[PDB]
Amino acid sequence: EEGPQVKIREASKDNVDFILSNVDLAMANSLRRVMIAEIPTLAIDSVEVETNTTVLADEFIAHRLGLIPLQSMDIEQLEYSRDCFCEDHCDKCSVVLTLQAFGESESTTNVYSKDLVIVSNLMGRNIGHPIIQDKEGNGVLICKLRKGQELKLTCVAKKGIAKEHAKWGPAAAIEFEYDPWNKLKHTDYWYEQDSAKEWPQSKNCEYEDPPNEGDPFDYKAQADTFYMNVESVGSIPVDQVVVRGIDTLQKKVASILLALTQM
Amino acid sequence: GKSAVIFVERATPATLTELKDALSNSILSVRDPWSIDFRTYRCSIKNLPADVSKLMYSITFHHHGRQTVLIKDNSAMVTTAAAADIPPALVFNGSSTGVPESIDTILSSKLSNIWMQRQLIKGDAGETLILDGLTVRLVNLFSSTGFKGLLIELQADEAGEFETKIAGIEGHLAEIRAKEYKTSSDSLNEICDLAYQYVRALE
Amino acid sequence: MNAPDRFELFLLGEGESKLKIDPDTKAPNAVVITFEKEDHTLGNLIRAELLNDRKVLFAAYKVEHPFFARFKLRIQTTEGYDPKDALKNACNSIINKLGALKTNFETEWNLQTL
Amino acid sequence: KKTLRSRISSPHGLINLNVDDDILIIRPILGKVRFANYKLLLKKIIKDYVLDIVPGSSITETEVENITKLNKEIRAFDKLLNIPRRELKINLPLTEHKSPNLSLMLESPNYCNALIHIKFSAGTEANAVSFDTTFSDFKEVEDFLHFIVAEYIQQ
Amino acid sequence: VQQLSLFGSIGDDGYDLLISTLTTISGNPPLLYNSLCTVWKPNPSYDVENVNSRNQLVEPNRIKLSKEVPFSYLIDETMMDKPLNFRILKSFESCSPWSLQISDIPAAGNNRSVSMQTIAETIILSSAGKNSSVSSLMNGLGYVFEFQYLTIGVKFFMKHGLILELQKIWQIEEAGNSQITSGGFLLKAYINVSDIDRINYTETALMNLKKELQGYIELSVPDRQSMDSRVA
Amino acid sequence: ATLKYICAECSSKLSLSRTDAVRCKDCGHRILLKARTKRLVQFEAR
Ligand SMILES: [Zn+2]
Ligand SMILES: [Zn+2]
Repeated sequence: EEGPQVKIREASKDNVDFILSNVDLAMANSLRRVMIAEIPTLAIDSVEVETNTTVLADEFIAHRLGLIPLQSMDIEQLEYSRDCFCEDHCDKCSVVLTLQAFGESESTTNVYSKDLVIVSNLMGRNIGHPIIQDKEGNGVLICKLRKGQELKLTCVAKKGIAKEHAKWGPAAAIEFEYDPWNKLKHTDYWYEQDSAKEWPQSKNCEYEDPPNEGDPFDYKAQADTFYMNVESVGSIPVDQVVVRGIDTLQKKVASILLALTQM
Repeated sequence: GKSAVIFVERATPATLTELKDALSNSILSVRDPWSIDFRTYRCSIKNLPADVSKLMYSITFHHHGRQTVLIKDNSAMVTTAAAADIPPALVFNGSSTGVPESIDTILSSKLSNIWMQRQLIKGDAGETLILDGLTVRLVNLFSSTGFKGLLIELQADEAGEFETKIAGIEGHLAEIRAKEYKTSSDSLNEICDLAYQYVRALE
Repeated sequence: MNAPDRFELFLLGEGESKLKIDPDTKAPNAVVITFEKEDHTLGNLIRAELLNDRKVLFAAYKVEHPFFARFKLRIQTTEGYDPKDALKNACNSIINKLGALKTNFETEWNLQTL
Repeated sequence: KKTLRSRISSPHGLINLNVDDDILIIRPILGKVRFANYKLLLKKIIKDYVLDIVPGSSITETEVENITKLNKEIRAFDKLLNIPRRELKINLPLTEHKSPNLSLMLESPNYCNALIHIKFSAGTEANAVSFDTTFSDFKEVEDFLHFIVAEYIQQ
Repeated sequence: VQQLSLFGSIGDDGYDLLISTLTTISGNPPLLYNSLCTVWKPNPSYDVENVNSRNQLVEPNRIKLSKEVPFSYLIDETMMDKPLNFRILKSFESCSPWSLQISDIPAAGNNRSVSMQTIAETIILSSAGKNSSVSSLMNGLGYVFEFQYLTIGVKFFMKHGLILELQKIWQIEEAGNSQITSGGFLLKAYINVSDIDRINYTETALMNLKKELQGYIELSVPDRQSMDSRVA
Repeated sequence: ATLKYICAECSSKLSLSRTDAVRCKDCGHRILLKARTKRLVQFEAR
């Protein structure tokens, strides 16, 4: 087609395995960094506690509520409250979640991310839905109550990035490898007898030609072709972790061009 | 005189130029750049009589007098921090010290307990495009949170044909794929309506 | 307690430009751009692209201390060429490269049935 | 009167004056003569290019805090200190379909040179024209008068 | 703005002598002038905390609105046809432009050679809308009318920006205007300063004027507390 | 409405004032708690 090229190896709701060729390592990495840190997500940010009869602390629970993944598909049409014009929050900038739970049962009563209810007007946008990947359809286990154990609270979810808090991290681990045969001599293999026998062969070795000993060292050789795997948490779909990552980095660069323009 | 303010919510720093070119074949000349500050204050009074806003807007025009118009509950107050704009009689009888400052400085330093600055939008290095009987000003508005949008100021001495002029500019916006924008040409003394229009288009 | 606010990493300070371009004294046709509320994510990316420019003689960036999200980038170009222009072109090249990357990923993704 | 006024009103302090700004006694005065010359040539040009060409035509020239007691005294000499200007209106015969009107204004903004302002409109709302012009050179006023009388005024 | 000043006074009978003295000393005869001041305070019905958004203490203060009025509004019929000069003082839709001022209590210091007061001022040029009266606008800011006074006097322009005002003050109420200065005139000498130098220079100018009138009329530094408009 | 103090064991609300007797109604136990403020507390979820 044009410049750098992609070749997807495997896909799911949760994973994207692909090959990125005709790219600078610096670019591959900068994208990898952005996916981890700069993609916006919606996550619980304020927790007003009306009642808590639980064995857990108000803030212990509060902390967990932030780590619960929320639907951030249409996150782009929500404003950062900081940029919003209200007094604290509103609809244009937040999602209000409610949680009322009580131990009616003699048996232990469980509190799940499913038990969260949206109270704010969604403006008909795909946002704030607790992500349920759970087979039984419960989502994240927030708490356990016994008998008169009541938990009544209110959550304000806000747009944010992983730089502010890791709760707004839409990506789990991002796998990243290049040159499975150390052709580039980018690592000096620690060994005891044989580095080839001692160090396990990469999966990606199959997608590259072995060096063949009867050849001189390619110094001219440079790093292109990157075997990556992007894992999603739920907030954004796997593809959009890649796309939005590409786009964020693009926007980030545009700001610099624009800054120079104003100067 | 007449005026209208168009605020392009959905846009990027580039949108300005895109619209700038859709007029390339309508332009005539380009005067000096302009500037503008748009402040939002929130009242801290807690007994505030029902239906009295808690919001007050401050629109500062740069070299439109270094003047600042305060707008609250559909009412406006025009102020100036320019010693050169002081009515001569007020300097003579001592009503004025001859050395004024901005109403915003006063608000933040002497009345800060009653009024708190919530937001500050600034538009620098704006452009003054001169067309046929219609002056069109363009500037990129920025907040403390990066780009905030594009602002179009439409001023026309020609009291007559105007509704057409505004519709025309809105059309060139359709061309550059600038959808989901707000336009105001409302009214409440030129400087006052202009200031009001910014409020309607941004609030 | 002595902990700085987390937004300080990305949100520009009161009266603090993203870029501050200062000229290098020690070398002709060399400049030093300080990038506020930025990290390696952008620094190493730009530096590597300026390296691809033939008319660029020197390019390097450094995050002088990790408590602060800012980096100094030094650009030296051949006489006649402007370092601000060099930075402008590398910035552009990056965008155009990313634009193709997105297009190529999108096309390839749409082909998958999972 | 001016220095005193400059001291009374503004300064709370002392005067500020410029020779260039404050220069004019004699230089402002000489302009009076040069303008008279300029006005003479202008009327000659008008006779040649216009009056002689169109028969009925003729030309008519026309005049273009409380310190107030002071400002009134100074205002009285505005006659002597004004940048010299006269308007020469050219009377043209009325065509029964439309009435063309032409006038020129002569002025000396820096006191020693001349600007010539020509306005022409002969409206027939189908044919309606308007010219608003400024010339620093009598050579070009002859050429523009000629152009005007040719197309629009002549039969 | 920093206003450095000194005050004094004289009884009605000292008028002519003082006018004659200031005319010779300054070189110019007096200039008649007036001003109406309306003072406003935070609405007592409304109540707000006295702190910043940064949670910093803010002291409530009065706002002073001042303008002029055409002299004809101060001359009745008995006053009619009387030289409109310094001698007259003896026989005693939208909003208009106004000067809006908030001042601070003068600078502290024992043995101050002059009074030094900081003044925050802005100018109101006009208004529009529903409630465009200056009164409504003040209310919109959360303030209410408290009191107002008229001042009539003569002023003298002197060197280095020094100004001298000989004034009479009348408080205004429907119940009637009462002359705060009944008996004589309030004398004020001052200079408005927008660097330490110009401040020490200005002090000197005032000190030389004080020195030049010593023996005849005394000019001194008024009590700080008497120049404090804070509400309490 | 209003529960000034709660019981430690039986968890029955008490609502008593100054010099009322520091004890529970039914069970003996002089323990007794305080019951949360009605001035709802908000926490950052970080
Ligand atoms: Zn909001
Ligand atoms: Zn009990």
